[PDB]
Amino acid sequence: NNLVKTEFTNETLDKIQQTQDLLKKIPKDVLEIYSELGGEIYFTDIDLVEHKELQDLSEEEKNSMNSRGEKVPFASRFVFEKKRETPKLIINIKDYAINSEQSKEVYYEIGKGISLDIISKDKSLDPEFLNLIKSLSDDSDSSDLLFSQKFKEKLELNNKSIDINFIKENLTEFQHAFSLAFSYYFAPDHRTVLELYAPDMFEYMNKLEKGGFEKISESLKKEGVEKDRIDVLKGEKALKASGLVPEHADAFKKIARELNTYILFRPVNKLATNLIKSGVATKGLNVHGKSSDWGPVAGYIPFDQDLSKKHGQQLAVEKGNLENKKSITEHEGEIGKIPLKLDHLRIEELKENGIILKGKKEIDNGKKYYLLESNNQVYEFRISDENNEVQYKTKEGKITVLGEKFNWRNIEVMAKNVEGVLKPLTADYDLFALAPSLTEIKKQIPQKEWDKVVNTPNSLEKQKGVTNLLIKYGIERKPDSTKGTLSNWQKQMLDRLNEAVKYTGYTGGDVVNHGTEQDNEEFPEKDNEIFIINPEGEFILTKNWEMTGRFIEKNITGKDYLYYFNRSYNKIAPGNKAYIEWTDPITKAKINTIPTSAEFIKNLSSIRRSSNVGVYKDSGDKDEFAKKESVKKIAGYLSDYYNSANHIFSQEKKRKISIFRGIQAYNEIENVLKSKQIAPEYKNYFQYLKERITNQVQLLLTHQKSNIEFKLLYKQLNFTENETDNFEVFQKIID
Amino acid sequence: AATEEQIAEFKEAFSLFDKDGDGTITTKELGTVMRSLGQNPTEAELQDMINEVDADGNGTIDFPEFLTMMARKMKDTDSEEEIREAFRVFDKDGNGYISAAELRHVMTNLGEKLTDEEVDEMIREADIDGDGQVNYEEFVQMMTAK
Ligand SMILES: [Ca+2]
Ligand SMILES: [Ca+2]
Ligand SMILES: [Ca+2]
Ligand SMILES: [Mg+2]
Repeated sequence: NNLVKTEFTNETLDKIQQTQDLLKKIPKDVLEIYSELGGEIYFTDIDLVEHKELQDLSEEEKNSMNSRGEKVPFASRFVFEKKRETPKLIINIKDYAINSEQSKEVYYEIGKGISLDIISKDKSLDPEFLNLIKSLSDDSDSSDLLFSQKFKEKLELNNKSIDINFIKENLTEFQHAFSLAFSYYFAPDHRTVLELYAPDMFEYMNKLEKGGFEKISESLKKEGVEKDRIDVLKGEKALKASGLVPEHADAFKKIARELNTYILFRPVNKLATNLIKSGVATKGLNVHGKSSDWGPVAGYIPFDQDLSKKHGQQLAVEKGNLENKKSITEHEGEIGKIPLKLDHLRIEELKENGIILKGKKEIDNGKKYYLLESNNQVYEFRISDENNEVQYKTKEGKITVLGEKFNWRNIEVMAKNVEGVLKPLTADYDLFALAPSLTEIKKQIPQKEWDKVVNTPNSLEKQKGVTNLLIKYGIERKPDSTKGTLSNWQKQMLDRLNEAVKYTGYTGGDVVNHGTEQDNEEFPEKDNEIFIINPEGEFILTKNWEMTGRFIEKNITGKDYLYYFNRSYNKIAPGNKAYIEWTDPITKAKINTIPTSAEFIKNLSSIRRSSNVGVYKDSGDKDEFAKKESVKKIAGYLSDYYNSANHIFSQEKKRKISIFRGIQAYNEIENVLKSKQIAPEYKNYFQYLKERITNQVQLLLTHQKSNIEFKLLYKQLNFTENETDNFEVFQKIID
Repeated sequence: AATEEQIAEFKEAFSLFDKDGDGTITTKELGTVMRSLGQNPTEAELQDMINEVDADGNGTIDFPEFLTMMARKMKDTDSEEEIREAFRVFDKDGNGYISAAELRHVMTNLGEKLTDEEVDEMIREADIDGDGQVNYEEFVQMMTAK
């Protein structure tokens, strides 16, 4: 954000030693008010006229009211403000004076003033009473009804009490006022003419330098960030689509702060928000049942699958039930089915939400049934009175997608064990990721082991010794019997999230069951929206799989918090064969990296398995073996690049010595790329490996003596029979 | 229980270094087969693996000998990733490259005082291609290499 661009350094000092002499005059912060509104100041040679590379038709002169009082002869000017968006101040000088009659340097002041002015204390916040009352020093405050220096034509209107009764009108007039006032106080000569012919405006521009300028230099600075930021709808505005339970989230708001770690959750279905507040235990890992979104069952995991979202899918609903049955047969005593009992609230809720219509009543065998309505067209539902259970049956004129037709049965849902009681199951809180503060993990490590690592000689090992620690205690994710696959602190954190929401008012055990979906390598999933309880309460909900990814890059990754992203990201997730994209730096800078021995051998290995033809076949063609032996060489040159003993050398060296190992390889590649018939599948790979080497070398080069382009430098090599003097050449080739 | 992918490589590389193309490799050779594949065992731990099963020319290990000898250190070692995450960690800016700047930085946060000398120092001895900065590749080595 360089604010002062000096065009021509043509003239020696004098030009310079005249511009500076000008800038040291203007307040170091009137600038910051300027270099904040996005402005820049241009000091050029003799461009004077429309000759400036920025003075061309854009937003020039529409209505005249220029220089202090008036004039307008453009061709006779040196100072100008490109008035419209980002204030552009452009000025110049010719031959050596400015003082004597500073009646000239006083415009580079107002001419400037018209920068901050209109957005100064005189209008941005609005014409704040501070100035609304400073404009009244017209003829009411002190016996100084003197302003024959800013209010001649547009304010010889003494017979008009100037308050909120017309000031809105000529805002610009009170600008020529904030300007020619700025110009005097800061003018290099007439500073007291604003202290004599003005009663307060001096005391104003003064308070201004006192601090006024540092003020807006902070409300513009603050708005600087808050303005262009990343949309997020914080506050209870998001906590609303977060699905989480307010008393809970608000409860969670305490831990983040305590341990200092972001907390991100996926979306907790609304039709479960309140079931959770109710007291309905959550769906752990043991159950692979499908939620539902219609009827009494809504938000519950019906043991009947043709009563959950998948209404019709004769297979997912088929193989759907099949899942609960085992969910029970496998984990019995903990997982089972209990009849649907919609309490009081729950109803008035599935009411104005639109899931159910409570109307007509009826009698059967002796009890009362209000009946429950829902446009589902193959199922009818009804709820008891004694004990508000619920029941359904196949409408008198239809069948069950699978092939069933039953009459009124109590609706069973899945329920786990909770202190010897089968409580109905609903949506849980699946954390999307826990972001502890790097500083926190330090607390995780046990002093003994950490101290034993810093008390080391080898500085390089003092790192390996450290990172392994940072991995050991803060990145490692072991699998677990119960809580899914997760970290170690991740667990504790995970207990403190429940013991947090239970020392409040929950009676369904724990509500966060498994680990951070960033470990759901198996069946990873992508959710546009993401709720995030900042390390200090601030509720937030991204909107894009990016905004999320962007939000995390901004104030998480690049901000000292330790975060790791889903292994299965960028690769194909087996479980669901899903491709989920996520900016990976290492991959961002692959384009320019000579690949490894193994990363190469690896890639072949991969294409072998596909077109079932390797780089080299198993035969006698001394042509084939030629190729085989040949990779064995690229598989060296590359290996030879990353040689650990490369340290006993020195930077400038390292680069070179490798720029060669590199070339050496780019060669043997170009070599085979010309040989026999290597399937066009490998053709490309190699085609790709080249660009790497290339980019990779162009780099090592534009690090030291840069001008020589790879391509060229190449030509110049004798890769014929001898390789000895070759390198010797290479040397000078770069001097 | 090496995945097939964990085989194609293990062979695609077991052969590439098999001159007299039969199906067994010399001692000196096995060493080479392992380096290339990232790994790089010691001068005498290269025996205990082969030395333990001499049903061949007493000093030659076939492929079913090699593939079934990649567990002694493999089905155990699942650390590659731990390490690739401990990278993006240091890589504090998103440049895919580390730098004394960030090393020292993150070094302190984990509670450790590094001297602006012994950092423009680590970085160095970690850098192999002299580009002043450590990329994943060398980061890997420094860490794993013993
Ligand atoms: Ca052999
Ligand atoms: Ca970096
Ligand atoms: Ca490097
Ligand atoms: Mg879950």
